[PDB]
Amino acid sequence: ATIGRISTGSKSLDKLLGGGIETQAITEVFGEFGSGKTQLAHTLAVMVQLPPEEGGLNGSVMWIDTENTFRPERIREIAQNRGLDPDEVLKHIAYARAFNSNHQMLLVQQAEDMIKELLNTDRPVKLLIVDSLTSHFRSEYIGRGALAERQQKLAKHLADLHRLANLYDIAVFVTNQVQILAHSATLRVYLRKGKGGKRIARLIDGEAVFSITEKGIED
Ligand SMILES: c1ccc2[nH]ncc2c1
Repeated sequence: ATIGRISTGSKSLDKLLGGGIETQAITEVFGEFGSGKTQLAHTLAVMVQLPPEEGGLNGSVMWIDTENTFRPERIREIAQNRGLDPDEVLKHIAYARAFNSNHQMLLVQQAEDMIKELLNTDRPVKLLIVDSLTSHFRSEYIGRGALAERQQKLAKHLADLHRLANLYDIAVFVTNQVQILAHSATLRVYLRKGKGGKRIARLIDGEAVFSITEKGIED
């Protein structure tokens, strides 16, 4: 299958990304607390539901939340302010809270069932969010010996996510709170606060600038 692209809501960020976030890929955003990672996730969960000529994929969403940071009313606000029905947009987000890293890993395997179910509907899953990818791993795997163990478990989790992205033509979008370790996302985006309330994004391994607004994010 040909890759699809999802607009982030920001023309600046879309250009940095080569045209939006890609299906058949894991895009990791990383940065300090407050850098806007979860706001971008909320915005993408709306944008993907737009038709293709508007920057979406007519897609549904699966969201794995490890920090209780998903806000249904933020989805509804972004949707309404972009001209979409807030309740229809929210309904197309399947939502699960991951209680620990082992549950998080099972939830990714479990997501395949709904992905298959929806694959030939008019709104197949096109975006899978894990927010936060790393928080449970960081809390659970700590101290001498934990680097190798945590990295190996994360590698398996990321392999599972890569398979879903690649097999079912889904964009996987993950967040990581930061600030030497290896990473296996296909693309890593460093996010930080800038002047005037702006957020600045840089590809890791130019910079885009955007604001967090009632439309989610925009230039
Ligand atoms: C991941 C995210 C949301 C979900 N809803 N049901 C299963 C599942 C897995």
